[PDB]
Amino acid sequence: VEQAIELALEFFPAGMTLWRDVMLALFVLGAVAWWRAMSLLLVIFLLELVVQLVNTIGAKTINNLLWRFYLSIPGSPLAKDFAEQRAKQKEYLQVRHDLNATSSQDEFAKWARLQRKHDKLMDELEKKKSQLDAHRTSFSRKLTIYRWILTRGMQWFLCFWFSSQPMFWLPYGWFPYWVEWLVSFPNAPMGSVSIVVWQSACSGVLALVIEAVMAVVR
Amino acid sequence: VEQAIELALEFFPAGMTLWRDVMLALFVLGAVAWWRAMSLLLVIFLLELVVQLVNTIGAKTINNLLWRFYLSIPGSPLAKDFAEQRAKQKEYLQVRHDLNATSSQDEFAKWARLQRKHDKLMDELEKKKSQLDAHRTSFSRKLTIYRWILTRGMQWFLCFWFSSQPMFWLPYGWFPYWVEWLVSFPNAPMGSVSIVVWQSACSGVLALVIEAVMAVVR
Amino acid sequence: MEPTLQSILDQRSLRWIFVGGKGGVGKTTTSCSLAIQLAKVRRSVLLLSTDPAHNLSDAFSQKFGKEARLVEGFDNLYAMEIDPNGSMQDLLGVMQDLAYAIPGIDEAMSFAEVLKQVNSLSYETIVFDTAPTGHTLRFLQFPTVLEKALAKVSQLSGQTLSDVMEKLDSLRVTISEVNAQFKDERLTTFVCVCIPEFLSLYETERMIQELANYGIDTHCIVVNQLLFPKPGSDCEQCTARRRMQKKYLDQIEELYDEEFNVVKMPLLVEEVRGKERLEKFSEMLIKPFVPPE
Amino acid sequence: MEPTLQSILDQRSLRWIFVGGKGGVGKTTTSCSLAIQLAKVRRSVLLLSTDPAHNLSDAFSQKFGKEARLVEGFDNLYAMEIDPNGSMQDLLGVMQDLAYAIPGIDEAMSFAEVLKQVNSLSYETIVFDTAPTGHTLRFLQFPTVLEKALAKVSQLSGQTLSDVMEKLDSLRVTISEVNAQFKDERLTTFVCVCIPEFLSLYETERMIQELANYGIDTHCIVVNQLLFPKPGSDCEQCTARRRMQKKYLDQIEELYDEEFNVVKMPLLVEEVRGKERLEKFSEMLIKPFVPPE
Ligand SMILES: [Zn+2]
Repeated sequence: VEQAIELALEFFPAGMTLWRDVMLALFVLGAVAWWRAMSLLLVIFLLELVVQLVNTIGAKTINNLLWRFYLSIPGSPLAKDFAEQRAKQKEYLQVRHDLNATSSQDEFAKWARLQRKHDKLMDELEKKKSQLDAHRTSFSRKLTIYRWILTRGMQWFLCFWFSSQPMFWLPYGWFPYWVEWLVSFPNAPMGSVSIVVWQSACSGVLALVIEAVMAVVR
Repeated sequence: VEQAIELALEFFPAGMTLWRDVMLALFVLGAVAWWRAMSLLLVIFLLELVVQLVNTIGAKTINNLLWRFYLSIPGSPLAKDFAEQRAKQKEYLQVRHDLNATSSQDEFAKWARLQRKHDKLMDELEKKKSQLDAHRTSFSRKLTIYRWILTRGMQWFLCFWFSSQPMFWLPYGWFPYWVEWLVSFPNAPMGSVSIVVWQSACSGVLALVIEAVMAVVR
Repeated sequence: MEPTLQSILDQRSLRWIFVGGKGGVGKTTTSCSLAIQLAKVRRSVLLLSTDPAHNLSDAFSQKFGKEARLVEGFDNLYAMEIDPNGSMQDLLGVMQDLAYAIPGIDEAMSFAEVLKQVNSLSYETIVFDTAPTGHTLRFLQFPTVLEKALAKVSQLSGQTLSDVMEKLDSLRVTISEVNAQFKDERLTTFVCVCIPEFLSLYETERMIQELANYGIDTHCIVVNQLLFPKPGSDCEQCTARRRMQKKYLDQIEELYDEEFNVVKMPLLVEEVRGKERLEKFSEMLIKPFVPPE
Repeated sequence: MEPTLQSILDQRSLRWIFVGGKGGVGKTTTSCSLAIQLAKVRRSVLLLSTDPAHNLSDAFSQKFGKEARLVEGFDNLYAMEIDPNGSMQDLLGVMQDLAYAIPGIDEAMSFAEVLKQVNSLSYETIVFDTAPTGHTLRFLQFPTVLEKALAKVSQLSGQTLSDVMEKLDSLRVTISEVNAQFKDERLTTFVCVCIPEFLSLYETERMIQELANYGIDTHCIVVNQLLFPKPGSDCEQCTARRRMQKKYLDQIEELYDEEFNVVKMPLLVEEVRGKERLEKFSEMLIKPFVPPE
């Protein structure tokens, strides 16, 4: 299943660059074709920032935004118990200071009463850790797909609807028939373009601007 | 990935039988066609017992056969250390009896010498459990695929080779053109049959005989 | 509270009594004193020991073995100091590999068949004595160990295996009823002993909160060797020893005076043996000796 | 073997000495006796205590605090009984949540900065005394605790965090060099104490095999309060007490006579305080008193 322990035991026996350059040239002609010539280009424009956040994803740091999202609502039950958790933790550390400050000789009864309260609260401590960390990782697993539906639903709807409706027309005679084949499959009229290269390879358009930001901070 | 915890959180919001009967009828006509009429039918005959053992699989009990497979070879290093393991275990339980039989009062020095030998051997005990159980589960993971290659290589080779070469000819005029379509795809000449239904649905032929054995023992 | 054991006599619906602690305290003297003063108001009382120190022979100068009997001077004293290793003699190759799979098997089954022989008769009450505690308290774990072991034996199976399967099922249901009889608290009680120094008090409190984490209470705690001064005569080392003994004594007074009982028992000059001497030693568990202090 | 501590005097390349055990033994008397007899042949010796019993004040009737100094009657006696809770006073909200993430943080960092102040000076040798053992031996775990804590703090990050990151790195490298100085065995030694009864011997053997599981040997073991009979005068309780004391004494003779040393130290009538009285008590660790036995 891993294809790595199988590779750990396999030791016991004994075009794409020029492809990205032509996608660069078609992106140049697609960017030139807008100035001399609408709404679907802005739809691709928002999907570019969606793929950007997919790149500059903090899969935890999105939930770090969700933390202040739920550090916000005062009617939240869980942040209420989070505050009650820290309050019990404060009383916890207080008695622990009074414990380690005490002596095991002459307050042995007070010794035991402190010890009993110590392991009294010590058990209820991680009960909340079991509760809230379960809620937090389940809430994250919900909203990961909750965002993923809004991402890939627009990643496939654009190809479902507004496919026969031509987005724009290729200049007559520039591309051989076999290249034009791509257009024939999504139902768009021959001589017009579909909406694919804007889905996948348009992510490269901002990708160099991503490395531009890599030069900005660093 | 599991599609089960996702189903555990999905609770938070709000023809084939008649297909097997027609494969039974084509298996009846395939069994009748041999008496009045070769080698490939015996190839399917062995693949039927292979799929049978796939059904009556003990995925551990195959390795239970592998146990006496490696309880057989005297030149095996591991079964040698297995015997040395049981020998150390016997000396282990021997000193443990002498330990629990002793008293903690008047042989306290002998008490400690026994205790020291006790935890002496107790650590080397599970070192062999880490060694041999690792070897055993890795050997099982090798031979599962080692059998699986001999199974599915014959499950796809039959369709690779001896495809254009017709195995047998359908009676002229019994089946509509659209049914005959199946033959056209594997390269077999029109009017002859390919080798598919013998691969998958022939498993049903012996499956009723499997339930015949279900009436034999029970 | 009341400095005696009168409450154990007063219930009469009690059946099982557990008494323990650690070594160096002479628990056997406490056990025999409990049994003899219990026999004044009882019908059928059985003592049971499992400590490898064959001490009841020292208690009565009479050899005992693997069968109960009545000893002289009494009509109700029955006991049999047994060994767990006899069951290992019953094991004397696959069952020993099973003992490798789980480090403890045979002791629980031996204790099980012992308790079946216990419930064979119609005895009124029984009493106990045990080894150091980490080796004791596993008996509350024997039901789970038994279950895991039976499951595993069946795992290997996947001579007759069904016979040992049914035998382990009988041991399972029997140990479940006995541990279920444990938490009843109307027939199962527990007393612990200790002595005036630090570590004895330390592991005593550890035991108490241990049984607190299993839901079994107690109300009676005995101490030992509490030296009280002789009038007129004095040893100068004994004076300071009494002083330190009072120091821990009052600390236990600061703990347990609310809902437990304290039994004062002084050391005598001799290891008290013989029947009548043990009677006089046992008398103090009802009438507490008190000097002016 | 040799019934003294002459081998600790003879090496001189020793730097660190650990001495411990359990309560009820008077380890402070043993510690001060070790330090004073050490100072006869040494240059710069420092005592360090962390037990919440502020006992060195009782040892010398002079108040001490959070700074070393020389006490009267000596040119080399330096000590400072410190508290770990002062570092918690240094903590007095996120760092306390970090203390929730790992139950022990501040004690290791306090012990760390203490040892930095220790290696600030140019002292010849140091000595120690500790609390009960389960609270002691965590210092061999402080390097790992420190590493895990620093990793976790960085995990949350994913006021300046880099300052506490570099501070914890300095604590990391310092504690790694000190624990690395521990296993050198040419400057780090260990002696344990005990007394003639059961449980003291019990946890003593547990400690020895504990240090055996870390690869640090020992060769010297001291006992205490070994009562020897006075000629002519006798207490009858003291006779049997001597008998039982011999019983365990000979059992320790059956263990450690091969490669360890036994120090006989009798109890005196008073808690030995004052400088000159402590000198006489310390003298016996070289010249062993022996009656005809
Ligand atoms: Zn005396």
